[PDB]
Amino acid sequence: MKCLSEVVAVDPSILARLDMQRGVHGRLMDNSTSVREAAVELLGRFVLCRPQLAEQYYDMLIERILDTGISVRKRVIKILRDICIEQPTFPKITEMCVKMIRRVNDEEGIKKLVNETFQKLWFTPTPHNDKEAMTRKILNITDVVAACRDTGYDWFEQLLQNLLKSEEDSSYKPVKKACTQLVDNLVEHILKYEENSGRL
DNA sequence: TTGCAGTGCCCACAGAGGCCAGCAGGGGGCGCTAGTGAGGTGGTTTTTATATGTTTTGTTATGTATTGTTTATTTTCCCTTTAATTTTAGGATATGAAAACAAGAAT
Repeated sequence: MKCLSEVVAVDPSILARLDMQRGVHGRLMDNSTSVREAAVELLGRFVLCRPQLAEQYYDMLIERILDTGISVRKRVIKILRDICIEQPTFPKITEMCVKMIRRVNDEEGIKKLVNETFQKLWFTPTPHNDKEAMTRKILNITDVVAACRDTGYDWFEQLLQNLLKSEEDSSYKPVKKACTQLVDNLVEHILKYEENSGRL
């Protein structure tokens, strides 16, 4: 599977033949970890090389996040982090962005890699320029916390405490400054909201 | 001839005015000199100015140290597979302790 995953990574225009489709699906639901990470790595390489036409299989991809393994979840986090970082405006990002913070407390290693993943993804210093990037960053955060209400809020604040404890010394306080750089901007958003109540 | 009334003449002493030396008035022209005043020349220094030597400043080139870069050998996190290692009966041992027997002792 790993080798033929490299093969289809070279040539994405083969992932239509039905018997290999049955085989890769069976290895997704095979009773072993290593085949599962090989198959999800195949699908993730297909997704990164071909952003389109894989969203029909995105439901299987997003249900492979929870696999009771160790490296399978690291691999699927890498896949979804690269999906998030390379194509914005995908219609099911924020719902996606919910599910892995639900797994931040699961293991110590996942806790780490997710923490710096989102810290590079969201909580960067962002100097005084490029207002629109900060703007739809704020928009994405609001969509995440809005989709957060049905299940529960404790996971994301636990993530916040994970970032808080991670910098026990000064270390320039990179998120911390950015933290206040967020909140007044949200106040600024409120300052420009002025009138839609779901976003409020 | 005389007395009286009136005239002539001579002198003389002031009386008068020209003559004269003496003397004082105003201004003309020269003999000579003390004392500045100014102008010109020479000396001195001095002051500006000019040129030379030394040093200071500015520019250039080389070497060392610092930061960055793709390797590159750790290294370390994560699998599937054994190699001790542990736990649970199951049988056998042992060492004890009553139990029975045999041996003094008494009645």
